[PDB]
Amino acid sequence: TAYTPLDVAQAYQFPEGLDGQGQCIAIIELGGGYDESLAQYFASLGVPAPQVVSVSVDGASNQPTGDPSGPDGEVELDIEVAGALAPGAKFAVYFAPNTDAGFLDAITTAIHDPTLKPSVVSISWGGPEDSWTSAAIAAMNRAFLDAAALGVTVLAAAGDSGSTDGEQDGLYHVDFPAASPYVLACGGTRLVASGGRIAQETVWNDGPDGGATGGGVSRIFPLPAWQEHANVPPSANPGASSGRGVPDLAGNADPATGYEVVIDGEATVIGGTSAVAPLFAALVARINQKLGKAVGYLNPTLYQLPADVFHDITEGNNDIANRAQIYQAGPGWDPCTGLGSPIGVRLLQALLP
Ligand SMILES: [Ca+2]
Repeated sequence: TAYTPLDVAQAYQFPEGLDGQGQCIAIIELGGGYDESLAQYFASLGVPAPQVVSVSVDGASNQPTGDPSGPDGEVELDIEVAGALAPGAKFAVYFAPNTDAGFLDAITTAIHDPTLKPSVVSISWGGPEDSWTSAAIAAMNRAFLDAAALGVTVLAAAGDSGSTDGEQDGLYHVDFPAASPYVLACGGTRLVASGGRIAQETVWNDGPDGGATGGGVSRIFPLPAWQEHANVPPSANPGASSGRGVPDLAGNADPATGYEVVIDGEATVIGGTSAVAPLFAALVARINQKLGKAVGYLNPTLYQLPADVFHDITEGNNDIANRAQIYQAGPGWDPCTGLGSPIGVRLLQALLP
């Protein structure tokens, strides 16, 4: 199976009549490029190609490498998914070197950008939280904090290597920046839909060889107040305390039921949690447009909303390391899919004045 991004937005009942006009979505990139074949693809979808402007950071810039398996794959997937679904939005793509500094610097640049003022920041890059310097973590978090104060929604993909996050030391790890309490962490599912109805939605897990959604409990960031009613367990690692549970929301990421994109001029099908942050970023822009105001930092509200605002995933696990089924999805918040997939019209309604 394959879907267009529009197929997936209908399953998730995105609000109609809204295309993100008046909103600017920042997308962070740590490599590659795109070619402005993007218009071609949006044409093929029957939607207008939005305005896309690239921004140089720390000397880096829009430079496609030709390899659909390199960063170009991340960049164009990111732009195609949010752009297809928020085509009235303006797209600001910040290119920075793939490092500690560049990543921080691209995020700080976007958030504070006085020309383009994105109201949403989508991120599809990261690494095990335990892999980041102390200083990069703190800096990254204060950047997110600054985003919340400016009414900017920051969304991050939770990872494509299951509960172990590609670390082969035998322990469970969560990815950063999705582990930041100030980020909307986006995990992944396997979606079977049609007629705009969800027939089946389960944890994305294609074992060691095909990826799984990241998800779990942070051993660096404390359980936030607003997560206290979400039955987050302690980290499964020995001795581990209470910590921020990852993720908050989840959506179609299984490449087996993936997104029809064009990458480096080739038609192909792709998944990963990489696509879910751009997906919900478009959701949030349509909502800001309807409301006339940026919703900014959403995690405290989301965990206070009625549960029926979300489609709950309750089956499956994100373990690709062993047979212990860590972690398992369940009724309500769980460490594979968080609150579940958002029901667009219901999320907008809950937030209307
Ligand atoms: Ca659940």
